[PDB]
Amino acid sequence: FREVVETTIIEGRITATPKESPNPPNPSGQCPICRWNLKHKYNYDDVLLLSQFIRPHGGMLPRKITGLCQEEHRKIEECVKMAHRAGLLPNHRPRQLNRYLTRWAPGSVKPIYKKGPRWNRVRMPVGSPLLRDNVCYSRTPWKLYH
Amino acid sequence: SSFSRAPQQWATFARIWYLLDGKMQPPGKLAAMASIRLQGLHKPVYHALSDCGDHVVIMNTRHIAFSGNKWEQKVYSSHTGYPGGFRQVTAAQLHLRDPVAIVKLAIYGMLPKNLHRRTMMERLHLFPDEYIPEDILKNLVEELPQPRKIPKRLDEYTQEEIDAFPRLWTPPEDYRL
Amino acid sequence: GYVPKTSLSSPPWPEVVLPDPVEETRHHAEVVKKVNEMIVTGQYGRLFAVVHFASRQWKVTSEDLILIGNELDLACGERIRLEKVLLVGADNFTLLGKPLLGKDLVRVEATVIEKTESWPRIIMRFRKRKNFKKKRIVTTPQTVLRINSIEIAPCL
Amino acid sequence: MTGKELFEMWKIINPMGLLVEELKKRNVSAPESRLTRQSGGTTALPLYFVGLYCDKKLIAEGPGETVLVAEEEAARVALRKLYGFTENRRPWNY
Amino acid sequence: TYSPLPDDYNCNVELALTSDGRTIVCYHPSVDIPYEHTKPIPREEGPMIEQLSKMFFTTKHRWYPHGRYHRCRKNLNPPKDR
RNA sequence: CCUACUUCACAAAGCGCCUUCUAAAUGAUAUCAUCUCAACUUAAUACCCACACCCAAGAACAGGGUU
Ligand SMILES: [Zn+2]
Repeated sequence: FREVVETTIIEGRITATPKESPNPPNPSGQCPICRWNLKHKYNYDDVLLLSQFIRPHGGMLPRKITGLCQEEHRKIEECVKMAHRAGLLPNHRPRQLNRYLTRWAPGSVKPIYKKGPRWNRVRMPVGSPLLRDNVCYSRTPWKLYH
Repeated sequence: SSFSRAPQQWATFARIWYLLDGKMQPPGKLAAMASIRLQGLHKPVYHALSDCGDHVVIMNTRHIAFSGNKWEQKVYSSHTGYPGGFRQVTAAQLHLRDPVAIVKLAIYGMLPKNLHRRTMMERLHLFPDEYIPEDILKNLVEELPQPRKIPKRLDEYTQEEIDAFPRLWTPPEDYRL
Repeated sequence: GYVPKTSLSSPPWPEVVLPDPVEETRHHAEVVKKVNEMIVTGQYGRLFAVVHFASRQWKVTSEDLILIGNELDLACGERIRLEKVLLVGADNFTLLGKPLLGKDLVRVEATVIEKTESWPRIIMRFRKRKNFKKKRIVTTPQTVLRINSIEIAPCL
Repeated sequence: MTGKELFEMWKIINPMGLLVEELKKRNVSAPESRLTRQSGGTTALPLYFVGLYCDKKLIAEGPGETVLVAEEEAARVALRKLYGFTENRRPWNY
Repeated sequence: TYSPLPDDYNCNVELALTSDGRTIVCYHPSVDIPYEHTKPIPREEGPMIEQLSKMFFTTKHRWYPHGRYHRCRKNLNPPKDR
């Protein structure tokens, strides 16, 4: 990566470029997810995968730089949102209720004062439906609404 | 076997204090374990009339963890019987009032809706912190495993755990971050 | 076909590796030989059999009582060998059949003590507004068996 | 005597002393009573299992509402085990 | 090294088939508590009902009495067994 | 609540008096921007609590006082 060193002087210094591991097990895949057999096999828990696509101040990287699938870019974008809120990315700050699997922004959701009748009940969203097609090792699928 | 009648009978129906750490746990998934041990449904000697419930000590119930936006959406509604006395309060506000009441209401809803329910609630001991009284610490027998596996964060991965995971993609040599 | 270790890479259950059938059939031969030595040298104490007498399974030791809901058409005092024993346990071993045990292995005896009737047992039907009210009183026959002995034999 | 325990028939006081004397007759050391399991120690309904070890191998262990009760009862379990009069003994052959 | 359950706490379970494959022999002697796993032996109506409630961890209701109709329905010579 | 006034007069009253406490910045997806169902940062006390006779206590019971 390159940095913008300044003090009045402003210069740009290419510093310490990484590289991807030499042997993708699925070469001639397209996305770096697709190349490494990870099309449905990651969640918000595993932050070693999420952290590689994140700006050091917590934001996402654009799809052109990462070269992701469109699908997997929305999935990682969502999982990174769901992992900032569970406090799994503490060092991606710019400078207390425990959550996990939060689809919406916590300061934006009106409380359910009238949960409906049994045939029209307002449910609470848990997790994201972008992560439907993950490998469920249970028989029941993910309940996305509690 | 080969006990006398009275100490065998004492041994079988004796009740056991369980500890249950509720840090980073969901309250309903604590409430299920707690409810089973409060009714005595984890004993093969169980019967409804035989009164064989246990004690459940749940600690760290300030440190519960709702899944999804249940902190901001889930509503606890009560009514003082007076007119205009209907009080709906979200899970966050009620957790700032009393850091026991979410786990307490969860368990209290799980238990069978009968008259044994409040004797069962007087067997459950909720504490919001690491601090448990000494008279209760001298009763505990087994600590139950937490039902949710707390996912570790990026600070808590060791170096070899980070190194074992591959870098997936080559960044461009000139990109700013 | 490598997947890096994520949450959902592997299944969450730990893999078990079942032992190979050569050393496992040899190991079974060792165990059956041990238990057969316990049956030969009389190491066991008292037994309990699960016996499929009549239509149901009775868990049974020696010196006890079973109340059966039909007349067996035997005289009081007659001894009986209960076939269809399907579990036999001691303190340190059990033996369970697929689904029944060998007749040469286990022998369960039982005498008939008494042949009673049940207490009178009401059968009432009633539908409202229809004048529908029947009443019957039924007593089923019953016999009591006293399990005398569970003898076990070294035939493994 | 079917369904009756030994010390429902042969009543004794002080089973611990009796167990001590019997273990002297087999030329075994005096047993250490040694608290194996417990629950509800600070309540009106405790449960104890006192064990009785001889050269750090237990011979019997019994429950009780107090520690003394459980120790006496473990002494009784050991005495049933020395005399063959256990709950699991071979039944009477008639 | 396979164990179908952690043979640690109740009995050491050792399953077997016979050569005919007709009976399953289970062998299961008891697991004694180790000596190392042991500790040495250590050496008015309102307030009375609250005191009993708090003592036996029950509610207050079973300490109030009951009337004669319920005291006389009770079977004082109930059937015993075993 | 009764000092006055008024109905009245060992007192009760009112017409009389007293008291009444979502919005910013920053900022990614989408290198600009962008309020962000993106992340980060920022904006209940009071009250109450131990015979008999008279009573400002009172339907009875209860309560207060009886030095
Ligand atoms: Zn792809």
